[PDB]
Amino acid sequence: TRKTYTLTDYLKNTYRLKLYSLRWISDHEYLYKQENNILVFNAEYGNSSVFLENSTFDEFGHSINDYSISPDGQFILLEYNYVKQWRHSYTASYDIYDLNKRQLITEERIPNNTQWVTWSPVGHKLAYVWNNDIYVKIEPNLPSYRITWTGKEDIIYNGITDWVYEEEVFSAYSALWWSPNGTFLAYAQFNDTEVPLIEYSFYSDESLQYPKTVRVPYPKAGAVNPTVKFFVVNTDSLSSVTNATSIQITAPASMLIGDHYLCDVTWATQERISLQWLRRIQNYSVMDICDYDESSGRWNCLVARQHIEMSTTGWVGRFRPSEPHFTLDGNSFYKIISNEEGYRHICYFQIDKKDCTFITKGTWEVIGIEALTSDYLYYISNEYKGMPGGRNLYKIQLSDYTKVTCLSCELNPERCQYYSVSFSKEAKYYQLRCSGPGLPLYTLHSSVNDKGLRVLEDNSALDKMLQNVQMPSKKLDFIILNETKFWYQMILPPHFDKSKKYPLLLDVYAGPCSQKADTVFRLNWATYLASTENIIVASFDGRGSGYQGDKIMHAINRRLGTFEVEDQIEAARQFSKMGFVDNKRIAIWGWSYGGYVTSMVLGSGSGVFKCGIAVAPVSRWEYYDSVYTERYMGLPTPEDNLDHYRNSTVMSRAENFKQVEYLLIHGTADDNVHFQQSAQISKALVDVGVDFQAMWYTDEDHGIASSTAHQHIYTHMSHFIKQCFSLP
Amino acid sequence: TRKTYTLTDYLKNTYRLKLYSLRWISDHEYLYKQENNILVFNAEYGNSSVFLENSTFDEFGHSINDYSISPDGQFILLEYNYVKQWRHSYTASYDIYDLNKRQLITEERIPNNTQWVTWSPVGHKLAYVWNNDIYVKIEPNLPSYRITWTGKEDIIYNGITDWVYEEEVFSAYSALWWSPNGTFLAYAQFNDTEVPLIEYSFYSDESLQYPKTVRVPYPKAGAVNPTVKFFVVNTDSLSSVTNATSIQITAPASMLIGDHYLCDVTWATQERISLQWLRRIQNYSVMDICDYDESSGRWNCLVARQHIEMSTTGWVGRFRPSEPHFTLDGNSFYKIISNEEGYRHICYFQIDKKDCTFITKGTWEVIGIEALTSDYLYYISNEYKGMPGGRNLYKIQLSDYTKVTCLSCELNPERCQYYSVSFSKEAKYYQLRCSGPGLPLYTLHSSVNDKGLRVLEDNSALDKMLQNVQMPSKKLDFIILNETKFWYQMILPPHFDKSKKYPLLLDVYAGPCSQKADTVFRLNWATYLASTENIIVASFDGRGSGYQGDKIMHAINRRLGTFEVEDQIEAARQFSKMGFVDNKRIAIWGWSYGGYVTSMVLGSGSGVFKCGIAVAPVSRWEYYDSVYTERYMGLPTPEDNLDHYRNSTVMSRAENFKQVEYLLIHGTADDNVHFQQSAQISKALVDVGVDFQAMWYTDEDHGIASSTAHQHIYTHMSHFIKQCFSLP
Ligand SMILES: CN(C)C(=O)[C@@H]([C@H]1CC[C@H](c2cccc3ncnn32)CC1)[C@H](N)C(=O)N1CC[C@H](F)C1
Ligand SMILES: CN(C)C(=O)[C@@H]([C@H]1CC[C@H](c2cccc3ncnn32)CC1)[C@H](N)C(=O)N1CC[C@H](F)C1
Ligand SMILES: *[C@@H]1O[C@H](CO)[C@@H](O[C@@H]2O[C@H](CO)[C@@H](O)[C@H](O)[C@H]2NC(C)=O)[C@H](O)[C@H]1NC(C)=O
Ligand SMILES: *[C@@H]1O[C@H](CO)[C@@H](O[C@@H]2O[C@H](CO)[C@@H](O)[C@H](O)[C@H]2NC(C)=O)[C@H](O)[C@H]1NC(C)=O
Ligand SMILES: *[C@@H]1O[C@H](CO)[C@@H](O[C@@H]2O[C@H](CO)[C@@H](O)[C@H](O)[C@H]2NC(C)=O)[C@H](O)[C@H]1NC(C)=O
Ligand SMILES: *[C@@H]1O[C@H](CO)[C@@H](O[C@@H]2O[C@H](CO)[C@@H](O)[C@H](O)[C@H]2NC(C)=O)[C@H](O)[C@H]1NC(C)=O
Ligand SMILES: *[C@@H]1O[C@H](CO)[C@@H](O[C@@H]2O[C@H](CO)[C@@H](O)[C@H](O)[C@H]2NC(C)=O)[C@H](O)[C@H]1NC(C)=O
Ligand SMILES: *[C@@H]1O[C@H](CO)[C@@H](O[C@H]2O[C@H](CO)[C@@H](O)[C@H](O)[C@H]2NC(C)=O)[C@H](O)[C@H]1NC(C)=O
Ligand SMILES: *[C@@H]1O[C@H](CO)[C@@H](O[C@H]2O[C@H](CO)[C@@H](O)[C@H](O)[C@H]2NC(C)=O)[C@H](O)[C@H]1NC(C)=O
Ligand SMILES: *[C@H]1O[C@H](CO)[C@@H](O[C@@H]2O[C@H](CO)[C@@H](O)[C@H](O)[C@H]2NC(C)=O)[C@H](O)[C@H]1NC(C)=O
Ligand SMILES: *[C@H]1O[C@H](CO)[C@@H](O[C@@H]2O[C@H](CO)[C@@H](O)[C@H](O)[C@H]2NC(C)=O)[C@H](O)[C@H]1NC(C)=O
Ligand SMILES: *[C@@H]1O[C@H](CO)[C@@H](O)[C@H](O)[C@H]1NC(C)=O
Ligand SMILES: *[C@@H]1O[C@H](CO)[C@@H](O)[C@H](O)[C@H]1NC(C)=O
Ligand SMILES: *[C@@H]1O[C@H](CO)[C@@H](O)[C@H](O)[C@H]1NC(C)=O
Ligand SMILES: *[C@@H]1O[C@H](CO)[C@@H](O)[C@H](O)[C@H]1NC(C)=O
Ligand SMILES: *[C@@H]1O[C@H](CO)[C@@H](O)[C@H](O)[C@H]1NC(C)=O
Ligand SMILES: *[C@@H]1O[C@H](CO)[C@@H](O)[C@H](O)[C@H]1NC(C)=O
Ligand code: NA
Repeated sequence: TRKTYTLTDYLKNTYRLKLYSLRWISDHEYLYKQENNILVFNAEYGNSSVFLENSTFDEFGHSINDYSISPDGQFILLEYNYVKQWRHSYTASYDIYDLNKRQLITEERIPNNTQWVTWSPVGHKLAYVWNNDIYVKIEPNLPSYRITWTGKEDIIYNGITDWVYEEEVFSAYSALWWSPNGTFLAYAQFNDTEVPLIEYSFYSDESLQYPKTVRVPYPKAGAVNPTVKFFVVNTDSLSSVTNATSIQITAPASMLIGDHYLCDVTWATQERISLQWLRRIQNYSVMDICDYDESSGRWNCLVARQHIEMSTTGWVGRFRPSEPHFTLDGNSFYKIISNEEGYRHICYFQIDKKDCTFITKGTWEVIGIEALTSDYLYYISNEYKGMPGGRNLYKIQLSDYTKVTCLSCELNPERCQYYSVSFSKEAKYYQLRCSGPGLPLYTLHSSVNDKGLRVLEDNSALDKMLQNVQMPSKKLDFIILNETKFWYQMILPPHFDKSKKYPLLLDVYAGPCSQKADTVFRLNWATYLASTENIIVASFDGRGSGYQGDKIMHAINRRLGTFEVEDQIEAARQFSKMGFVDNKRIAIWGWSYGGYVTSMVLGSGSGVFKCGIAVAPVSRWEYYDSVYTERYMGLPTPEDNLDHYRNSTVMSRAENFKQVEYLLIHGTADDNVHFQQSAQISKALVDVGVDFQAMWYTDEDHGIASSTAHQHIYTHMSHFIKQCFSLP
Repeated sequence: TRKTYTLTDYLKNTYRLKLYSLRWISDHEYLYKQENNILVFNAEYGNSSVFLENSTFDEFGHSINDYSISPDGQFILLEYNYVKQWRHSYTASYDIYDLNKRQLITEERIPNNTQWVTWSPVGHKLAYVWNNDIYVKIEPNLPSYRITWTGKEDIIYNGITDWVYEEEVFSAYSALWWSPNGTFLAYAQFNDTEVPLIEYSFYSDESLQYPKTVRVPYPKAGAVNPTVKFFVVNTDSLSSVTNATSIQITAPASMLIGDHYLCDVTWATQERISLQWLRRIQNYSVMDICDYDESSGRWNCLVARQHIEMSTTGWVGRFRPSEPHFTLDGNSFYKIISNEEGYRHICYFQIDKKDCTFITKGTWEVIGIEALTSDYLYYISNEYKGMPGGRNLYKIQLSDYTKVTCLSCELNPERCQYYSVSFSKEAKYYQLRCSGPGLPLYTLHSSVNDKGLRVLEDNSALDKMLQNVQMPSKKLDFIILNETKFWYQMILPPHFDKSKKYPLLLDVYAGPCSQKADTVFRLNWATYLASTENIIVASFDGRGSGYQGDKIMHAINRRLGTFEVEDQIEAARQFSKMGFVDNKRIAIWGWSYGGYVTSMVLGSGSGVFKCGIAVAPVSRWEYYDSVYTERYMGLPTPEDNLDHYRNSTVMSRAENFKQVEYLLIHGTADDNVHFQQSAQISKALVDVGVDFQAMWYTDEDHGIASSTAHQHIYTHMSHFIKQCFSLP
């Protein structure tokens, strides 16, 4: 009898998914790491050579965390002493290796504790942030030019984001943008002077006698936000003037009237930069397009080139206003915008005309624009077979919009329905990344004729191994409610028999624009639960979910904690009605927004669920950050949406928890969803006399991803579920 | 057939013990609160009169927390707006009611947020502390004199103790000492300027958007300690035009050489005061005896009247050097000190003589000196029947030490073997409080011929109720380990049948000088476990325990976490050999020091225990405070006792928890044994891959005593124990 996929298999990663991560260095070559040495491949023929022998730095004295070759291939940036900070930020030491003369640079070295470093887009200039100020090096071995002098720990951030801009606005730590050929360096400056601090203890190693108090400028809903300023400096003048002037580009008067955010920066040409602002009440965005005035050294943004977006049935964009993709001459651009029917499609704009032209349409959505050439625009969408959970690459002829070719749909329709892509520098070649429903498949293609060049990685090794395992199957389908279809997926135990009653675990997330029913292949906790414990693990995308139009996505606008919670309960009822579910054993679990929904469901009094597990849950929206929360909830004030803020807390449903088995889990150093959120849930339960299970994870954050903690939480949750389902 | 003592009975206090808390106001009368009314009783005949009507303050407008009548009976201090701080500290608002003119005082009232207040010992002067400074009021309606002006929150403490002196040294917030007739007011001043701060989050009500960070000057082992100065001020010569002058009494030179503490202050006469200082290495104490010099208005402490105490086998005193008990003329005093055999007995000192004479002796110990007259010294000891866990009142004839009379031993030997006493002002009368093995019994007696005047409270009402309940019994016995007897107690289930095998729960504390095997009657969690769940709850006093001599108590000197832990395993090992114990179901639990020992035991790899519960445990001695920790462990430096500090942590034994079920509980706002201690335990268990159960209690301190948390924890622990013992 074949063995099953066990918890240890999952926690020990015995069945490794292979991938093929390459880095395009030009329009025909990419770097690939093999046997620890860096190889360089010729896309056209597939041949290669050793770019950097794995022995080059065997005596460097440190373990290199990552590397980075300058655009002109003359230098390599070595990163070490990596110290993670938030989701994207981290600190590290850096050294530069001169590839030509094959030597390490020992003078004018990048400072220790550098917060961020980036090569210019061309050549080998370097811009970095250290002690919250920006510095530029024209040559790797020469002295740096100081660009800002205002940097101040936890107060003024130049070139880097503060906590909330990192996590919610830019999804990146850097706040600097080189112009195309590297002449100009644009950057933002954040001022968190009056932003309140979240404070929590960090215990560290046992040797630390007194716990440390971590203090981070973090604006909770309705609190004082950081303010921001934008500047551009001409780096080509640095070696000619003692102190190059950073020219500020101010936000439009429509933004200065109140609190606002800088939500996008995209260079259009060597002398044209576009930037976008968003009002704190995120239903109005303004994009400015600014040209360099070579006679005044200033930047001017013609109001005739200003573009505005306004919210209709909800907020603006999926998670932020959409980014612009400029044609080469910088005189027009494309943005994904929801059309009159509520579906997000590509709209083509002339920089000085306010009305754009939709070039795609249909009851489906464009996921992203991937590349743009003089003749074609390439994008990913879920048009194929009307499956919102599928993803394919398409190419549209710019001179004839009726000519749309799907590049990935038919390659291997049964094995591949979820694609991501990576084009070479000028889109001459592209690597396709198939992630499901079958095993991941990586292929390389020629753009000139859209012909497959060769398979890069097919996971044949893993496929061989999995043949000796009773793997679970995955079903993706929909149910119709109120004449609209909602998708769901089920991870089904091996040899699934529909005449039997299986216990069911509802795996939920359900945040705004979320998607938990898709065609991606995953090896995770649910795999073990289905394969070894014979538990059906399901997920449902109800109101509030994404990629299916505004009608569904905006249903929870200003109403978090309502429909997305109820649809999850209704989903469970619908699943039991399918007849292969044991009504006495229906559980529910989620992490993050999933923890919030799980708790709301467990405290709803529905009686449908026997037990549930919430990991790092939000419990009351006033505890979460301003940018994310206010986008969907507005402000927590009586003149706006306070009533719903107070009506959507987990705490107010404490008494109903007497009807279920609850397990609450949270990392104590969670900088994102503060441990505070679960501390208030537990106290509310204690106050009404409800018994429950709990687990805190010392010094773990929102990912509870350290090796030991990861294994410990899934082991702990496994016992809770098996116990709840009376499983040996 | 009748009901058992249930968990709800314990949690809802269904069965309550009646008390008789009286307040002696002279040598002939005492105050007693009845029907919310304050009555005055004549000890001789038992007749009384109403002293204060319960309705007198029906329109006071504030809920009165407590009251304090001035010594002369003329005034009553009304305490309200009570806000708890640490174990003894709290702030409150006060009002003074004139009992002669039956009127509330409205002029010059005590400020709000007063930290401590106290009447002079005679008459009606007042001394209080506010904003860390001392104030004196000669009359309740007159303006107060400012005594100190250096008071500074968390830095300078005048008249009140800082965290460590409150908890570990004086067991009181107050640091003011009135002379016998109220003329002088002595006080200590603490300086915490360089004491590190423990920091932890306080979440508060749900409405608080950002958690608050509590910061408390708290010296952990080896850290910088607060410094102290001592002053005496004449309150009969205060001026409303000039600032009060405080006379300092510097510590002796042998103390000023290094870090030290003030550990006792005791007035001997109207013009003689004694002080005792202890070196930071708590093995050397120096008592000074100072006289007021009318000529220079200074206080002189003759070196000839200096008394030194040194420790050979361990530290000095049980928890601190013993207090002196001066005769009427203040020329000699009595103090409990360990004799040459290591047994604590009463020693008679001459103020200008180095050697003291022991007046009691034997293989037992004097627990405390209770009253002194020219003819007799009254004290409590565990001499009767050689039972270290029993307590009786004795009097010894000062003119003939061979004449010792037990005053409580034979009153009711079956019901009463544990007494406490309260003497009237000049020891003319005494109230005996019997607390076990039977129901509490309170009686009044006259000293002249030791007549038993009357029964004040006999709990006959509770006795009648308990007759309808299947109550457990208590067996107190001993086992012999290496020629030494060690005592234990077992709470046995109703109808105990020695032919059956019962599961056993070892209830442990085991800290230095602890005693968990005694004759006290208690209604607690163990009562329910034995009565309703038929679980035997045992406690054992092994090496390190108190009241049995230094040989036993000092066995763990400089070695906490060794013998006291080993002896608990040995006792369980023995209990498990008895015919009535189920060796497959032996558990262990403890709180505080008890949590540390339980964790050390569960991590010992002994295999004797199936499961255990640790509530707010200490996990590594460097996390606990200096005064308590260094007393038993010395300093955590390589030259002193660092290796043992490092070998005695719970964390180093994590791997051994693989074969036991462990439940770890801790309040997040524990200012005493910081949540840090458990946070480090949980991390070590996660690091070795050991699963366990946990529960944190939001905003609860070391007592986890709020009504809801109390009920929640015992409910959660009860489910854990039953589950471990397979009890329905
Ligand atoms: C799902 N996920 C990772 C998130 O929602 C987090 C981010 C992710 C990037 C988004 C985001 C921001 C800007 C561009 C962009 N393009 C795609 N996403 N995206 C903005 C939301 C969120 N901050 C969070 O941690 N919680 C935690 C509890 C509450 F549920 C929200
Ligand atoms: C039992 N108990 C309440 C204590 O031991 C606490 C105090 C009580 C007064 C004592 C004390 C001090 C001065 C005189 C005196 N006379 C009698 N006791 N006593 C000194 C010890 C201790 N600070 C503590 O909380 N922990 C917590 C974990 C570690 F176990 C010690
Ligand atoms: C991949 O192989 C090709 C062809 O073999 C290599 O092309 C070289 O190109 C240079 C520049 O035009 C010529 O001077 C050489 O003669 C070519 N070499 C050969 C063998 O034909 C190319 O360098 C290889 N690329 C890698 C990364 O190995
Ligand atoms: C960051 O913002 C703060 C405002 O919150 C600025 O601080 C003010 O600066 C002015 C001018 O120096 C002072 O008069 C105010 O008293 C300051 N207010 C506060 C609250 O500090 C600060 O200058 C800004 N810093 C930068 C670099 O822009
Ligand atoms: C480079 O120019 C900037 C911009 O003026 C200088 O920054 C100013 O410095 C002065 C004095 O230190 C401050 O009063 C101003 O508020 C600063 N303005 C800004 C925008 O920071 C900076 O000091 C100059 N650096 C050098 C070396 O001269
Ligand atoms: C990058 O683009 C910049 C901006 O267009 C170029 O700089 C200009 O170059 C022209 C000469 O063709 C000068 O007359 C202008 O004064 C320059 N403008 C500025 C702001 O410096 C620059 O030459 C380009 N760099 C490269 C390597 O092509
Ligand atoms: C409390 O005791 C003090 C000190 O013995 C008494 O004050 C002394 O009284 C005598 C006699 O009147 C004077 O000669 C001294 O000068 C006083 N000494 C001081 C320091 O004041 C005081 O009278 C007593 N108070 C009561 C109520 O008995
Ligand atoms: C207890 O009883 C005595 C009477 O035996 C009370 O009376 C004594 O004190 C009274 C006021 O203090 C006087 O009015 C009596 O004359 C006096 N009698 C004697 C014989 O001394 C006494 O007050 C009572 N005490 C209480 C608290 O009620
Ligand atoms: C309280 O103690 C501090 C020291 O812990 C006293 O200040 C001293 O220490 C300072 C360093 O913190 C030195 O810089 C000072 O010179 C030294 N003396 C003074 C007067 O500050 C402080 O005075 C003490 N306060 C009181 C009221 O005694
Ligand atoms: C301490 O605070 C209390 C409450 O503020 C003060 O008591 C009175 O409070 C009322 C309102 O509740 C005010 O109108 C009065 O002015 C306050 N004083 C009096 C005498 O009524 C109290 O005054 C404060 N303590 C002191 C010493 O002033
Ligand atoms: C009081 O206890 C201390 C600490 O144990 C003793 O001081 C020294 O302790 C070290 C161990 O840390 C020993 O090696 C020394 O022999 C001790 N003496 C000295 C002078 O350092 C101290 O001796 C004890 N005092 C008494 C009277 O027993
Ligand atoms: C590169 O280093 C690896 C060690 O990670 C070694 O196994 C391999 O043989 C080296 N590459 C070559 C081509 O030898
Ligand atoms: C970084 O710090 C290390 C350790 O202090 C030091 O030896 C090294 O020279 C530093 N590097 C730079 C570039 O300053
Ligand atoms: C802008 O947002 C506010 C608050 O959400 C709303 O009242 C207003 O109607 C919105 N305007 C538009 C054009 O959507
Ligand atoms: C005082 O109040 C209590 C209840 O608070 C009441 O029962 C009692 O009768 C009152 N005292 C008197 C003397 O009536
Ligand atoms: C008393 O001392 C304080 C603080 O030193 C001072 O401010 C005040 O003026 C003094 N009053 C007199 C009468 O000296
Ligand atoms: C005596 O018993 C103790 C425990 O009570 C043990 O540690 C010791 O080794 C035994 N022998 C001696 C000589 O103390
Ligand atoms: Na009697």
